Amino acid sequence: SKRAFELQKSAFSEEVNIKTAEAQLAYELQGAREQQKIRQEEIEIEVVQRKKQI
Amino acid sequence: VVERAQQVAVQEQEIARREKELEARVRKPAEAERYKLERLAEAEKSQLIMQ
Repeated sequence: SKRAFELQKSAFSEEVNIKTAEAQLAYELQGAREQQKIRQEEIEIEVVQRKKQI
Repeated sequence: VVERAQQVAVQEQEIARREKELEARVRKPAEAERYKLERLAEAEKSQLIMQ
């Protein structure tokens, strides 16, 4: 009985840990995805500036 | 990749900025110096001939 319980508990812990591990790093994934556009505009700043430095 | 793909546009504006600035700071001073040399040489010839 102890073996059956431990096997089932470890099996459940497998996917619960998988889902958690996705959960923490979804934040970083979306953060980088947004930083793409953030830096795009932060660098378009001086593009616009140098356009009229002409 | 986004950073570099916009730094290329920064340099695309920089090439024309360098065009204008280099023209102003090199070509026009060269023309002015050539005119100055022409006029001073003409004056020196005019003085030397009649002396």
